[PDB]
Amino acid sequence: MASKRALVILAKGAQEMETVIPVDVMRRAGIKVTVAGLAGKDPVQCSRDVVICPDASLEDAKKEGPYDVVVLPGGNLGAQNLSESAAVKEILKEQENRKGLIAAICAGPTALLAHEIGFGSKVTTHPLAKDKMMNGGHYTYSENRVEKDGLILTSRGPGTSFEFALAIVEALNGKEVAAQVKAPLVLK
Amino acid sequence: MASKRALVILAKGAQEMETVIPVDVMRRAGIKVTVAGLAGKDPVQCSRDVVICPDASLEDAKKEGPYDVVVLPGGNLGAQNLSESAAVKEILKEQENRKGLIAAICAGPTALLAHEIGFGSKVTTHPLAKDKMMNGGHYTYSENRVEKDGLILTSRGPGTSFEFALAIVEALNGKEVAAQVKAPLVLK
Repeated sequence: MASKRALVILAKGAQEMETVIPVDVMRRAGIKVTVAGLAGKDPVQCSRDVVICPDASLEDAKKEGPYDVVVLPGGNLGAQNLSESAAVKEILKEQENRKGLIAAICAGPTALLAHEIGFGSKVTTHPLAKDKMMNGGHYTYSENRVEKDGLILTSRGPGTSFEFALAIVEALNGKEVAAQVKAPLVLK
Repeated sequence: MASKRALVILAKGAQEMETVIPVDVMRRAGIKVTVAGLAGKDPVQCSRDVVICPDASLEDAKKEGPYDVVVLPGGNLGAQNLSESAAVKEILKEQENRKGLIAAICAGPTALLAHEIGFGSKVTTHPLAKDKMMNGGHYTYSENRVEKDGLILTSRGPGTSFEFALAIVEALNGKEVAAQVKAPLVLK
């Protein structure tokens, strides 16, 4: 059985917990994860100054698609950088067109708004990103910790990151793989 | 009021979630955190292949002590590397002698055993690290998600990392700072 593949797009100002937790949990599930630097291959300064080194540039990772999921971490500045990128636009439009999963957390869903992705969907965000996301009425808002409307999967914050990551694993690899990955984590 | 200071010792094979979550949460609390590379300043490959760039080498960070807390992430290989380091030994002995906090998660507490730190204390670990930690009977074991016996603070796994980090914040900066840092996280 071929391994599923995930693209995690890492921009300056990304929320580092929301980057690392999904990467780690997806890799535990046997997903081949590419941490792709929006800016290139150089290390990325996250929202609380953790510095993460990409596996590859987004420019190169874009050429090795398609991916079973495209993951957008949060962080206000990270999400703004994702929102400004034409490369990200192209990747997300292609992913929607091919009926592939898109997963975004905290402020990350606001890049879906910027790139006109998933309009009409029910979404959640961090509470502090609600009004940016809802500007223009292009979505329906949800309070759920993880929200999934077809292939638009959204979540709220650092404290929903494990739930978000496990939801991605379940969507890709099924319930039993997600449950097996969950138990050694010592979640409550 | 002078900012409290934390030393997070980052070794090859460290559990990346257990590194990032405490760093991020402590920084949210206004703690000045130094992510110190055991090996030097070069990027560190974690247990699930996330690569984190240290702020400084342990060699240099050791010279800018003392620190209000020394934090030991888990990961089997990370903890083994911490356990083999004479520099880590010296830092932990100094921290115990000065009545400073030591915080270790998952397999991280097994470096306390290696360095003869805190013998007699009640500790927890990841379940899979229990028998390494208990070899020789130098500690008393606990099932609590976070365990604190004086200035020996231990915890169990990725899924206890927020609890662990908030316990460190509470110990350093008090209950109200920890509660203020907690709410925007969207923990359950």
